[PDB]
Amino acid sequence: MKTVIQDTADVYFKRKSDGKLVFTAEAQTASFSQAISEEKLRGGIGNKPLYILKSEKEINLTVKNAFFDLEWLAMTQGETIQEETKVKVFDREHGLIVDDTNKVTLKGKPVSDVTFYNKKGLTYKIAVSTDGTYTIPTAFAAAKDKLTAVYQIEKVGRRLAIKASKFSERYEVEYRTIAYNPDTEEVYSDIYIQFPNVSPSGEFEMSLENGNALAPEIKFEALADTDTDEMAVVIEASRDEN
Amino acid sequence: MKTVIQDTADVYFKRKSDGKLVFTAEAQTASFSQAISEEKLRGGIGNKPLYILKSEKEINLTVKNAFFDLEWLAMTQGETIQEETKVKVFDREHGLIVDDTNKVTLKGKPVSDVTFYNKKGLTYKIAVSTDGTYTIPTAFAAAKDKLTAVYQIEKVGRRLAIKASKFSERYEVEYRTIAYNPDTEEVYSDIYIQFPNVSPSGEFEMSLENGNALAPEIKFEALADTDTDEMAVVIEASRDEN
Amino acid sequence: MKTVIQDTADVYFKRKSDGKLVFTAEAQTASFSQAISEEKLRGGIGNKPLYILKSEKEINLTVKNAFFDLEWLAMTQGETIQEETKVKVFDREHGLIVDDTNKVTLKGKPVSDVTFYNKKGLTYKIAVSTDGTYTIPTAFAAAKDKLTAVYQIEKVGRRLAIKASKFSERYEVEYRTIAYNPDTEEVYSDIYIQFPNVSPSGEFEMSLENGNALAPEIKFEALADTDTDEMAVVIEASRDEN
Amino acid sequence: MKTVIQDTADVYFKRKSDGKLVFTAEAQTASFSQAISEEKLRGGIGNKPLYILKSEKEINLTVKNAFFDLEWLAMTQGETIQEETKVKVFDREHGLIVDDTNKVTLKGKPVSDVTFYNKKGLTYKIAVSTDGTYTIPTAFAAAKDKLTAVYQIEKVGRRLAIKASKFSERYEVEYRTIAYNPDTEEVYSDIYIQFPNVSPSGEFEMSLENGNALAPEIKFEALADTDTDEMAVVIEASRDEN
Amino acid sequence: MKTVIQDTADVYFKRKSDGKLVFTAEAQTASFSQAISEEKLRGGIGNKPLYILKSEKEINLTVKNAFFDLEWLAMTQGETIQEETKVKVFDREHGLIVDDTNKVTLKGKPVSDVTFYNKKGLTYKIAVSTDGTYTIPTAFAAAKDKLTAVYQIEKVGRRLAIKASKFSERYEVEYRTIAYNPDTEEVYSDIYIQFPNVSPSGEFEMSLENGNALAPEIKFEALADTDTDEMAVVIEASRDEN
Amino acid sequence: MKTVIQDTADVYFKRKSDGKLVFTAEAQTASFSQAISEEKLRGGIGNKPLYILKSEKEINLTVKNAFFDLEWLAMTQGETIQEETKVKVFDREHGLIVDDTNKVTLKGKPVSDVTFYNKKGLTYKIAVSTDGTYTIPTAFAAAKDKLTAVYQIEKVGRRLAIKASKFSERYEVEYRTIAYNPDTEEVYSDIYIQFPNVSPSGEFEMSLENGNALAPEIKFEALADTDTDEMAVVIEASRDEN
Amino acid sequence: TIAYNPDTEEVYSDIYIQFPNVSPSGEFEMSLENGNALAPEIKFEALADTDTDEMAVVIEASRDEN
Amino acid sequence: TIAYNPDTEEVYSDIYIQFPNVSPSGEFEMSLENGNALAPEIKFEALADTDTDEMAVVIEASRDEN
Repeated sequence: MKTVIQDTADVYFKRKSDGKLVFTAEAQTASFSQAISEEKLRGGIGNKPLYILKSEKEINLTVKNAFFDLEWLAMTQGETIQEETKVKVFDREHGLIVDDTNKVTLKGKPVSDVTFYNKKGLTYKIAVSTDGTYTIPTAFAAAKDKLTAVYQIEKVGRRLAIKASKFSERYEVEYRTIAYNPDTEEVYSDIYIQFPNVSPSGEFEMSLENGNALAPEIKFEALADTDTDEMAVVIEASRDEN
Repeated sequence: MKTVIQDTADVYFKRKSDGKLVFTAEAQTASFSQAISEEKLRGGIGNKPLYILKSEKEINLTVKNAFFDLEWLAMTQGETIQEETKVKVFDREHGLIVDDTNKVTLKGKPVSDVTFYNKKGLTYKIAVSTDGTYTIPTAFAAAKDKLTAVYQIEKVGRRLAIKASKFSERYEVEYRTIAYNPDTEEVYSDIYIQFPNVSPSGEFEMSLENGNALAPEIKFEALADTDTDEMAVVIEASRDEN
Repeated sequence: MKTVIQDTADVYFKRKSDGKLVFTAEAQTASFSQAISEEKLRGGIGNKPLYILKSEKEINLTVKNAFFDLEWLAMTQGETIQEETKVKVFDREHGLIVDDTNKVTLKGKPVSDVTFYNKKGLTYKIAVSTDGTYTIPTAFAAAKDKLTAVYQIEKVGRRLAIKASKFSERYEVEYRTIAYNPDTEEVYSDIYIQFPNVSPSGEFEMSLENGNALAPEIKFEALADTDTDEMAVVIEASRDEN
Repeated sequence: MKTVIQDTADVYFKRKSDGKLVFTAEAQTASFSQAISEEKLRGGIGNKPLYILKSEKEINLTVKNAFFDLEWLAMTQGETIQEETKVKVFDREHGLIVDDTNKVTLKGKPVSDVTFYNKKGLTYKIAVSTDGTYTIPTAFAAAKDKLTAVYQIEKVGRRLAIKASKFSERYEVEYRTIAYNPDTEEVYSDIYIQFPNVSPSGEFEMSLENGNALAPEIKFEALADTDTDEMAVVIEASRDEN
Repeated sequence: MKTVIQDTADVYFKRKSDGKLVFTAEAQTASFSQAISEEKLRGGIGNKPLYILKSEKEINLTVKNAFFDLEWLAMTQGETIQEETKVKVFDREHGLIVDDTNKVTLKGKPVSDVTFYNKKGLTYKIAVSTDGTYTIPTAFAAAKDKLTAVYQIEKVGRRLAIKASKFSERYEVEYRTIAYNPDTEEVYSDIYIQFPNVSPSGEFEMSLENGNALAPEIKFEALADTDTDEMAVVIEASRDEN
Repeated sequence: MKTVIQDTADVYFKRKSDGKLVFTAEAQTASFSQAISEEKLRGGIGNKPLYILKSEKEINLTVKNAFFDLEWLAMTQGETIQEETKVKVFDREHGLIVDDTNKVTLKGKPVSDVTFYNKKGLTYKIAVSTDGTYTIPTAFAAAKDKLTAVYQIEKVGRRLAIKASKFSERYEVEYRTIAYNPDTEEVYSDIYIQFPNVSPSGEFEMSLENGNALAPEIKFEALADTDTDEMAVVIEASRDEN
Repeated sequence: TIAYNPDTEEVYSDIYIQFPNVSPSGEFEMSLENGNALAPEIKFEALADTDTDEMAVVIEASRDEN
Repeated sequence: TIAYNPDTEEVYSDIYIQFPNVSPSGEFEMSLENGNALAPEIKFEALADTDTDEMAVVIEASRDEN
């Protein structure tokens, strides 16, 4: 039946090896496209077409979300997220006042050499202090000087590694959307588009800009199923025949 | 007569071997274009053009609709829609509360393993249970813990399959529109454009965006009729001579 | 004299073989352009230009109209328009009610097997009956079910055929515009641009969009005259010298 | 001195063969540009540039006017305007009423066959009657039937012919513009950019569109002078020293 | 130190051969850019990047001013401005009334043939009259016929010549701008960017359009110093340490 | 966990050889991107995709700041800032009034020849006066007429040099951003994208335009780590598990 | 084949080239490549006719003389 | 021909190459094609001078020493 589609899709990804299931229900774009190669075989007196050679049917997918998820990076890289891993990150503490006896005391737990910045913009790299007390030179600051310290600390959290020779697995994807009724103006059916053998594409981009909410985007390439030789299945199951 | 056209076309497609007929009366664009290859033959002292070699008269068609219809994808793929087919789709259930004995009861009909999601985005893939009771570990959730279950269910509906080796048949297309009278401002005639041997083009794209009504689009390539060697026929039958 | 041009041109095409004359006076654009090939000879100590080789003067024309005219398509195709030809077109009938005895009666005169559409987009192809009464199965509709019928009818009108091996003949084009007098703001003269040997170009496009008035457009290529070796003649005739 | 230029240039062209002089003072754009070819000679260890090779100094000009002149087309084509020449142009008469005896009387002086157009856009090509009375068939029109006649007439005016193998000769061009004084806001000098030896360029385009005032444009290519080997002489002559 | 730059730069050019110094303090854009060529050397199993080859470090400069200087054109051409040179330019005067005895008296100092223009755009090229009285033919004008005369006069001014085989020598360039303080909102420092060996680029363009103030633009290519192998030097000098 | 990112990233760079640490906390853009090379291996009857070859995983970075830092230019060039260096720059003095005895006295400390500019843009280069008194010729200026002097002075400050055969060395970059909770609208975690082994790209551009604040931009290319073969490490440590 | 008329762009005549005694040449090649449409090719060697001693006859027959 | 100066970018010298006893070679070709400007070409064979036994002399004359 001729129906109206005015919404986006809810997307489900599944991994073929172990069945790891991811889903997104706050998408902003879900699209797929098909392209083939055509050529004309000609001859005779007139240069008139005699045959058409068609081959290389190819299908691509693109999904663009509204929130951020590390699992999307996982699918793109074909890696795994290690939970509760210890990591070493940078930290900044600014506003330390040099005392009368040119001693500065840190309020954090450094792991590497501390670097101090004076108001003019010069650097001084000292090693870690046991009591966290540093004898700053008089040529750097004298008294009532606000200085800044940049040191590495230790943190625990999730971790994902992007290796130089690790690629992606094969997945099974499905979009779901709804189709309305032009006459009655009420939901008529549910439309499911299923791809049974896809490969995540290795090209992605992440761009952080001030005042802009990040919308990550992922791409896939659809391949023919190993036995049924399908590439995609479109289903328009209705809401009264279930 | 010099007339004014200010509307789009109603489109009719007919399959050759079978005779299956599809019509669209809510179109948004119907266009056709012609291209031709030209070359000049030069010579003599002045190096002046002497002859023009012309060949390769090619015609293309494009139709863009306002509603969605699966038969358009059927024409593009050269396949058939199988009514009332059983299919496996995904479903989501929100708000399951883990009870005192750490047990969650499902109100659906899963077919595969049920995957559970806690509020911190962690997964637990339990196999299907008979009664529909699942013992969620204490390390996963506690009393009054909303969870999520993603399971596969069964539905029935129309199914269309896209394969890697099946292509399109040959069709017969016709546009119909109306032409007005500049002097009297009333409908003067009906204009019919008939293509008797076309081939659907395998290139298409379907993009679902939030808040945007989908307008599907299809393309064809026109070929010369095998008997009459016609590529298209334009008719401007009047509304007084019928 | 230095004059002002602020208008389009009335165009007068005319075939050479027979003298068939077509004229348009509601044009929207009339343009012509000239191109030429240049090259430089170099040599000596310094690599200085020593000669400019000029050749291949070419002229093209473009006309864009405000009304639709089948004779323009005839001119592009170099083909004639047959008058009062019998043609077989499509027609649609909506709202046929299935009676108590599942009989549907058509009000038209089908010339091929009718196709019926129910409210759920299902088709039923039945050969044309004598009285125009058809027995719709109860599995299709029972009673008070609006149905749609698509059948072919016969009409009388003009007909133009586009063939795969038919090309255009030669014409003689001429524009005409008026030039104003900057000092006195009155029509000073008439400007005629005459091309005596042109060839219509087969590239054309017809796009029908809802809410948009069609503006057809045609192109020509100008060639040198056989004897006088002219390509175009510009004439400015004053309105006092006649 | 540092001055402000905020105007266009009055342009003067002069033919070298005979001294024929054309000027335009209602110009709209006057520009000239210089291009040159450079390359680097490298070598040794490190692949560092050891030399720069420069050659091919070229200069181009462009002038765009506000009025229309046949003289500019004459410069581009290197032809001559043969004033007061007899020409054969088209004309059209609307409203000829066919009288009772089916006769139409023309009020013009045809030279070729008259073509009649009826209300439905059908043609009738009659030869030239002496008295100017034509017998229109009953199958074409009846009493009180406004018809239209298209015929060729004779006029006199200036004729410019564009040829397939005729090119342009050399010229001498000069711009003129004024410069202001940023301190006193008064004219300080006059800039006279002079090109001793240029060549008109064959590229040309005329486009007539409804409601648009035509602005013709011409392009030149500057060449080195025969003896002094100059290509342009920028002069800034003050108006308090002449 | 982290500062804010929100202005252009005063620009200074100095010639190497003789030390001629030019400066611009009303600039509108001063920019420089660096480009380099990079390649990857790969090999082994896995095709991994094993080395990076980088070379051809190149630097370019661009300056755009707000006033007009002939010295900029001299700099680009590598030539010299010759002060107080006699030149022959065009002049024109409107409204010469032809008297009763068809004599027109010029009020200028012609050097070449005087060309007369009537109100109908026709020319008459008369030689130079000793007294300055010209006998205009009665077939050209009559009593009270305002005419136009175009003739060449003599003036004195600065002359710059552009030749086909002369290029630019080497220069030394410097930009100067100021850098503010984010905290105190006061000027903090002066930024000097010095290029010690540049070559002016021969590409330039000068376009004069009505109502548009001309902004000339010049480009340079920076080259390594012959002994220090420096391409540019950036100096950030404070206003308290001088 | 599905989170919202709406901010930029604080960026930290560290030099590998000596540990010199730079940071920016007023950034405007921090992005990284991944690219990969894919190819399809086909064969057999049907020309079907039989294998996919993937290699050349490449990662790039781009940072765009809001303030100016000479250290960024040093990082791109792989050079060092030699603070407190003596430099020779240009200076300008306006309003020098020529006295009765055509003597002009400077108020600065010239190092090289002083160049004088009169009101008509004429130059006069004189050597350095011991006392600072110059005898301006009466042919240049007479009295109560203001002149301009351009001379070189000496200053002290930082100095970064750019050479033709010095490139950048390897660094270690890290971003930091915060993520929000869609339900509670509170900060949930911190994201630390870490690149262990990058290479600065020697392609920058500085453009100073009037009334436009400058935002410098730097680029990097990430390389695989020598032992772990990682290219980047996305970390999403939380703010309640820490 | 057909020959066109440069002045009027209409088929002027038909051109027939007849060889009355040829011998097929045994050299031939058949190459099957994926994605490539095969175009077979054959060669002949022309010999003089036994009696008339002709080797080939070129005929141009106009479309108005039949 | 002329020879430049890598340092000063100005013309430095004139290079003269002198052959005192040559024989023009009889091989030549002249081809006229539409749209192609003809560039004729000639060849010689250099022979030893009858008394000095020189086949060629290369002279590099400066523009300041003449």
